Amino acid sequence: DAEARELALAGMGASRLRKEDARFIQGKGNYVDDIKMPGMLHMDIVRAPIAHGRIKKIHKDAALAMPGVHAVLTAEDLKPLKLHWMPTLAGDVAAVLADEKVHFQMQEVAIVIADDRYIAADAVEAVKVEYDELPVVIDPIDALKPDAPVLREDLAGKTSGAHGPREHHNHIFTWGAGDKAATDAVFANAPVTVSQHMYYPRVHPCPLETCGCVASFDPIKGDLTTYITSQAPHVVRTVVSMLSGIPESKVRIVSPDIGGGFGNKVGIYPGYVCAIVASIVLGRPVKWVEDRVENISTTAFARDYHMDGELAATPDGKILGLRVNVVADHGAFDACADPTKFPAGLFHICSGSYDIPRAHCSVKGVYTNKAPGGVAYRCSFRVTEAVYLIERMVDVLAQKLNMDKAEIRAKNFIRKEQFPYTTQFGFEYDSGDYHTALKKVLDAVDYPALRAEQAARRADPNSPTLMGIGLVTFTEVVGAGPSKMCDILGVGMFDSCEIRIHPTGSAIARMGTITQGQGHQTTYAQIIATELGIPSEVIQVEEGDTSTAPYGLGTYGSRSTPVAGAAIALAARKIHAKARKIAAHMLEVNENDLDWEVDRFKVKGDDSKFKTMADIAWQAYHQPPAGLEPGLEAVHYYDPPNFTYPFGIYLCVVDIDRATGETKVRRFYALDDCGTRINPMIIEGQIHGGLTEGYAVAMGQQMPFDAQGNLLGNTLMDYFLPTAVETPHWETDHTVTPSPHHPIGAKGVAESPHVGSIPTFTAAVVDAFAHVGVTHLDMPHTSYRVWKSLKEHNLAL
Amino acid sequence: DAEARELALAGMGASRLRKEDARFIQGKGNYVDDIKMPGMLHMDIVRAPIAHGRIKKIHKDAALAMPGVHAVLTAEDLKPLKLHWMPTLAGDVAAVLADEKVHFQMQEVAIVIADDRYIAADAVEAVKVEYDELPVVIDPIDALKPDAPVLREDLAGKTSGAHGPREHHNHIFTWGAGDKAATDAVFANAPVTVSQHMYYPRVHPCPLETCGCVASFDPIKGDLTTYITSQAPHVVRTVVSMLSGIPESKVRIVSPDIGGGFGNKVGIYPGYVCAIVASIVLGRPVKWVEDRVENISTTAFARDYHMDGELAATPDGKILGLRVNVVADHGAFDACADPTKFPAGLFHICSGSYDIPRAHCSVKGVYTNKAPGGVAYRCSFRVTEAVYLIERMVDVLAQKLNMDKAEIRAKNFIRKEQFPYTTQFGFEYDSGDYHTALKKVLDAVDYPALRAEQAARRADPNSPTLMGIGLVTFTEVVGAGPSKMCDILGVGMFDSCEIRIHPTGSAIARMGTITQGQGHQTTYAQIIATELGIPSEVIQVEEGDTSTAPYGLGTYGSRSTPVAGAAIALAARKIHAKARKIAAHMLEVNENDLDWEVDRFKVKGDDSKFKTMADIAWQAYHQPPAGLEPGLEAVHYYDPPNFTYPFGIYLCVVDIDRATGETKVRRFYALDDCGTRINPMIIEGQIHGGLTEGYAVAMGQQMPFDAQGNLLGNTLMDYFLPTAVETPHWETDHTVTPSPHHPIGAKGVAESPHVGSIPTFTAAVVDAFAHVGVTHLDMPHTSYRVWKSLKEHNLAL
Amino acid sequence: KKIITVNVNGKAQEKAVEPRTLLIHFLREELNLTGAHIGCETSHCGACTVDIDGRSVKSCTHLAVQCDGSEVLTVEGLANKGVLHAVQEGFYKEHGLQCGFCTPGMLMRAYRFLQENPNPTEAEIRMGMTGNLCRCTGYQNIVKAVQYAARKLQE
Amino acid sequence: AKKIITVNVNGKAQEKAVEPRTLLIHFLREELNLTGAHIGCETSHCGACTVDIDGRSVKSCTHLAVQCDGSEVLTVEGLANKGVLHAVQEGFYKEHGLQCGFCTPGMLMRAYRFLQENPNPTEAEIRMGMTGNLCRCTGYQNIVKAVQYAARKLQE
Ligand SMILES: Nc1ccn([C@@H]2O[C@H](COP(=O)(O)OP(=O)(O)O)[C@@H](O)C2O)c(=O)n1
Ligand SMILES: Nc1ccn([C@@H]2O[C@H](COP(=O)(O)OP(=O)(O)O)[C@@H](O)C2O)c(=O)n1
Ligand code: FES
Ligand code: FES
Ligand code: FES
Ligand code: FES
Repeated sequence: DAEARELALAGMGASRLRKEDARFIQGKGNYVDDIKMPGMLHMDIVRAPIAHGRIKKIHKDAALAMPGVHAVLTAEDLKPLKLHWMPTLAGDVAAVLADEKVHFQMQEVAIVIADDRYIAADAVEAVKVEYDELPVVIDPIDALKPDAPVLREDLAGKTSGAHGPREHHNHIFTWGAGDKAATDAVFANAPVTVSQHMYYPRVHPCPLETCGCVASFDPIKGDLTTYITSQAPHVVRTVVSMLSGIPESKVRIVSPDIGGGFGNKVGIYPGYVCAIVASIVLGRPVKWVEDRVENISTTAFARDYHMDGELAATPDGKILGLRVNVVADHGAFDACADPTKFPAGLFHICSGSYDIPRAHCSVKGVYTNKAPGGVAYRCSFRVTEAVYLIERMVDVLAQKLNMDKAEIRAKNFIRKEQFPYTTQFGFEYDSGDYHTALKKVLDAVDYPALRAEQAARRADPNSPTLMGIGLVTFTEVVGAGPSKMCDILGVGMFDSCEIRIHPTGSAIARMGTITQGQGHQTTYAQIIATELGIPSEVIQVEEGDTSTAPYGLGTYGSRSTPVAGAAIALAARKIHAKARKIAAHMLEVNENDLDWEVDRFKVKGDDSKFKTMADIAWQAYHQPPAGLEPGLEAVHYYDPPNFTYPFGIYLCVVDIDRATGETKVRRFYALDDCGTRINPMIIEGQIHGGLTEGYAVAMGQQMPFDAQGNLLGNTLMDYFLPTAVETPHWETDHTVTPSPHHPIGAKGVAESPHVGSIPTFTAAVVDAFAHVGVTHLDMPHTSYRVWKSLKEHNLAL
Repeated sequence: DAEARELALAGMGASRLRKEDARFIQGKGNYVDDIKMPGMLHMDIVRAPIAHGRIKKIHKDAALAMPGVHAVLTAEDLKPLKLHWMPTLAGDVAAVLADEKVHFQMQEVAIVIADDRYIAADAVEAVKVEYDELPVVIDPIDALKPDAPVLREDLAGKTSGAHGPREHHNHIFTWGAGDKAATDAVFANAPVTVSQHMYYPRVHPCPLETCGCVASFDPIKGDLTTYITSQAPHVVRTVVSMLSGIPESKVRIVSPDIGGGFGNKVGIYPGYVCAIVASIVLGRPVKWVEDRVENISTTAFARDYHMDGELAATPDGKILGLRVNVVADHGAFDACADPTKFPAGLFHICSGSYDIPRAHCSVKGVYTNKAPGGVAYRCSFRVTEAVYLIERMVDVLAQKLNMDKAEIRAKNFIRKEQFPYTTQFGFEYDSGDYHTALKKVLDAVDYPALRAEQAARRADPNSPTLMGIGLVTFTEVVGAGPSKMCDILGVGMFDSCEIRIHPTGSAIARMGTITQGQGHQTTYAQIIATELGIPSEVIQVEEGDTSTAPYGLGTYGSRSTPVAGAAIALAARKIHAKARKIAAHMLEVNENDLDWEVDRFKVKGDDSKFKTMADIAWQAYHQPPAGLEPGLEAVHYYDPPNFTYPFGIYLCVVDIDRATGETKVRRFYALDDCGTRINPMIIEGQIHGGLTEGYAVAMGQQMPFDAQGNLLGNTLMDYFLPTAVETPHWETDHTVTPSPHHPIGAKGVAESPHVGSIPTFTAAVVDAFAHVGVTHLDMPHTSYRVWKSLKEHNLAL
Repeated sequence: KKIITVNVNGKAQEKAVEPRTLLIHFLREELNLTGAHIGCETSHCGACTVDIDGRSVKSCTHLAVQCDGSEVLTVEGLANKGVLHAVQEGFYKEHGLQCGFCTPGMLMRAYRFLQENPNPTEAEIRMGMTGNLCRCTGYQNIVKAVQYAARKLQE
Repeated sequence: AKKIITVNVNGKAQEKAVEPRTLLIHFLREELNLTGAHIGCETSHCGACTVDIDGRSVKSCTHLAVQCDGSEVLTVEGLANKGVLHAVQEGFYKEHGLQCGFCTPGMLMRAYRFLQENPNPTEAEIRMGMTGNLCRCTGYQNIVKAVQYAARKLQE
């Protein structure tokens, strides 16, 4: 009856179906644009047609005279409130509405409020704006030239910024980590040395649901309530309170159901600030919901790193050092989401899964006439660029030594016995077992047979297709937490959970995180189910409402399972401890005299004497034992001691059509190890979504700008997104190496498929050209671009 | 300046204006009938036209065919769900919808569901019901006769109820307290004795807003949300969950703004159950809002006690013993709000403000063909009856001895040094100082001069009017709590408070209570303001939402300040202790080296070194000192150690027109001592209101039944409610005798004015007839009834 | 159904109403002006009091159809551009409300009564407010609220 | 000038007056509060707005409400019957064919029609038959499993 009872809980390890589905499959979900309030008006934004220039004059009369238009605001209406500019997570400032000039195409210049989105759109076209064009800056290198135009005239005369000294007016910062002198020493005398320049293209998270909000200031009650597509509503609440002067307790921010975030909905966009201001001025609700073109064009982008990787080693493949130099294109304003002490995120995790004794990385961010961003799209704070850098370099090293790409990795892997491992960069990898995982994947796909096959096709000068095999062995860093190290605008990156057990046994739980579709309402419930012996079905979890949920830092960078997942277990355990104390009183025995068996406390050596969580709960409200307050609830704010370090071995086989340049993924095997698994069904979905995003990034996505600074391909007409036809069948596998420091040994996983899959595709494409000397080919790997390579290397048809 | 900072807080002791006024004075309050939900239908009830009889047949077809009508349910539709009967707080069962017969006129027989209240009303008229009239039971005495008709045919054969053995089919219970043997002995040897019979008429709380709700079961999400006029939403939720089978976490009950309670909105009425069942069946929102006649006729009534008081004494006036026997009319079903172990509430508090060595009381509950209730009108669980009795008896004893009514009270008072005083009934009065308060009142009105004016007027046999002086010195007992003795349906009578401080210094607080206009949103904020040095203005308090607020027992019997007030202070003090710990870390000193001064922790000696609550709050979210979790919040469930005993001394002067029987209150002086005062302005409002209810009850309110059991005067046409013209100007005074056991020494006070004023009016009316031998006159003292007595004692004209 | 045009709080409202529809239900259900309340079915309480064509009227005893071409004012329309009316300020300052159920009606009555009698005595106030019942205040503070509003109206 | 029209949505007559430029998607979302159908683009690619019109799958963001006077429109809010989930809704639930749920209403309406066009679809046919719907969360794998599940339930 004990095996059945545990199973009936549908807690830890169970592939129970989602609790979220019921509403979503019947169209009863509640997203921002589904919201309608009494007297709600609609706001639309007048955007910049040029990339760089001075604003001569803005014409509001025609728009204002239009029936249904209530107001037209500009930066002039924002100055008196000190809101034409706003603070960013990066420590820089961003324009809410273009004041004296525009820094990027499609920038927010003015807003209109109307009865509905139809009249609003009209009002936007009716607003005429005159500009004086200025020389555009689109390339980071060209941006740092002496004669390069001044973009940020607002910070003219500042010799330092939020992240140290600034050497040029377009220079944002220079950050580094690792031992520089020691690294230079290895490279100065090392026998084997490889160098590779690579560009990680600017891409966009492009969530199906764009950004939006419904701001509502009630002049009677004197308080603001705004529904919003935010991945950190609590942080927004604190920020909105300070910028507006409205006491925080009178500010309520609520993230309802969100149609995907992926990092794109972490920041505060000028659209939100404008709606709030408009709402406060008109004394009524204002809705703002951007269109696809606006989301791709103006919200947080991802990547855009120009990297220079280097590897030093002995002829047998053993790596002695790593040296990296990056130029980061951050756009006009630096609004790149990251902990305040890390302007380049956690890029120093580029040591990867290898025991590299000496390393040093250096990132230099620069301004350009483009939209802000950098951190978004399942990246864990630049881990995507880190993994891509190291794996591409190891492939370069392997090809120079003519060594097998799997063999060279097995040679450099941090051994299982070395964990907890401290890298050349200072990270303390919690746990891992890369060799076992690698062998498993290689056997599963018959790696030697694939090599034998690739050898055969290469032998025939007439083989109509090229065969490429890609292999990535990566280590992720998820769970941004350690408050001494990580903070968002001063707030330590902890998270929380509050559980309240009702008189009848069911419970309500709220956390400081906010799901955007990853299944928190189900998984969180499963964690609590196993900790308290209460079925997950009746543990109602909720997130996103700053007036009810405990304060947290939100969901992004796969921090939920690591941080909130820990707060949930500990809070549950606080309740469990009190439950024992109460069970002891009822059974008239001592505490260490009781045994916990799935969902009850029983007397040791006497099964007939027990008390279930239901019995205890009622007792808690009925008659609290002496020295105990009535009730049965707890809260826990978890400040993590370390990050979580999940890993994976990804292998991909591609066949390239020599006549057209078309690349077809023949097979893709993904093995992920995120420690203790809460819900494998949910984990699998996250893998499928992440790998699909990777295929999107590596095979087709990009955000090209012309000479004049116009963003090309900013709609789904050109911005690549695979359909069921382009998406390959994914093969998944796993191993279980728990995080020792975690309350339930669980590691994050959502961002792993994204981080790891991207370099696997490039590894497969490049491996197809390896036999003719190709060391690297820049993304995206479209038919067009790949054909250009076939042409250049005389492999075309 | 330190004084200025304290004033700036607007906390304990300040007469600050209300935070809840803004919305109400602009019509933006949110009451039940203001609610409109998508697809919301309206419910109306078919009520019994007779007081007692079997149900022959109910015709639903005419109503069902009526356009707009969706459903017509009867008890038959409730049986499958076992909901045609529901449990009561008194341990009995009440019919939700009459099944085999009707037990009282206006009882719920069937319901209709229509598009709106207009069509719904037409549907009730279309539903025809046939009855077989049975003999009616109106008088409690006739109910006990051997040949009295069987009202509760459902209880046939039972020899025991929920409160002991039953001696007759109409007999509900018999309860007693005190030393019967000792008291019987005292009376047998007492030199002076008095016994008086008095009826405390059945009256109704009649809150301006009637009862109602909007029940909404969502078949898609599988959960219920009910907006309701409830004074205890949390227990309602627990009960609703039990009876519905819907897990408690999926049931959400919310008491919004309620237009007054006065104990009328404590119970669960059949209308609520039907709305819920209807909502569950139809799959959409159902609204039910009763009319005034339904409210007076079927919701909880108050009083209806037939009392036989006895007092033993010595020639000089010292009370030796107290003996009381009572017959209580509880209606058809016993749904009398009360703690499970007290079927007659705290009637044993009838020893009053006097040190009476021996006493005993016995209350006999009886069934009659009337609507249920008994406790519901600022009565504190039968304290209204207990006080009326003792005060009436003391007057009778005073008149027999020809002793001044104030002098006999001062002589019998429990002296200040006797507290904590244990009475003959077992209550431990916390504190008091009756003598000082009495002299204070007597002096302010020049009591001696008053008696001389009265003596001079009585001397003239032609005086067109009679002068009467009533004096009442009472002790209340509020804060229903000790879980060992007090519980509602098994739930200990504790209460709670959760306070959460935000990063920027402001806060949100929730309690298990629920205001109905008494000002909790202001007063509760004041308590926390002083405890934490955070201005009351930014401490946002909320109650009533079971899904957000901590579990509590609601508000009635003036339990809020006693129970929740303590939980608020204690939860605040938990936060203050952590804040001290944080301040110590920041200031690099030990806790013991710190001093709290209004809103900051300062180092002993050096004033320049300090940290405000704002500074501490921020630090809690920035980086918690080693050993502490981030955040600054606390929860507290308070199981009170004892009740609170506020006291009062009220005096009233009346002039009776001998030619018409009209009574004009010439003056009323009310002195109340509720210990530490939170907001003098709010306290004054409660007094004014309660005294007014007192005037209404003593001088006009009643609910008469004719021989056939029909309720007479059940609308505002006859049911007395004073206007600004009939309501006299109240004079208020006070003293401060703090409750030693209470965290802030505050006692409840809202129900004191009601409890004390009623016997003060009767004391004044009887005293006007005292010189011709009158000892008592039953309420109401309407001109009709006073004239009747005027003619009887030859004082007319 | 009769098509009517009623000016409510300064705005025209052309609606189709059933003759039996009480003005109070029209205000609350059709226009969502839920400030006005219902406390009885016998026309005593006055919680439904609104100002119609210059006079205080209990909307539960008046038909919406009768307001065709009428000028109606409710509590939602008392404040001017957010600034409270003298009566609203008076009830706030003098703690003239608790549960707030009778407040909208009290305010609408006082708003008219003060124009009928700008300098009323206490007796005149109490008598002038007789059509409005209150269960919480005991009227005493309401009297002070009206006096407070009267002093500011002649300021 | 607004045009008076009556659209049959989920078997219920909807009498409204809307400007001719009113896209069907906004009519369903704004005028009827049938906010299940979603907007994911402005170029007719995503399919989050897919509803069934007169027996065919159509992207409501590229169709005028004014062209539906008398039409039979089916939205996600109308798939279930008497509370019992349609095979397609059950399919997406049982197979975990949704995460954020933004493309779900569109996927369901499309799957509903696709399964009538082709009762026994192969994997390739499913992926191809569902090409007009974009999804950012699932990777499509569980979606084809969901359709295979719905296909099987409809044949039994
Ligand atoms: N060990 C693990 C890690 C994640 N998960 C689940 O996968 C989903 C994504 O988890 P995550 O921590 O990596 O990412 P976010 O939820 O921070 O996006 C969350 O619902 C999960 O609880 C799991 O079941 N087991
Ligand atoms: N000592 C006291 C007691 C009550 N009060 C206030 O008066 C109101 C009624 O308090 P209460 O505890 O007697 O009654 P309920 O609020 O339980 O009806 C609550 O707002 C108060 O805080 C006060 O200011 N000081
Ligand atoms: S509702 Fe009572 S007078 Fe109008
Ligand atoms: S304030 Fe409650 S009835 Fe007047
Ligand atoms: S909204 Fe994208 S196809 Fe219709
Ligand atoms: S589940 Fe999010 S786009 Fe499909």
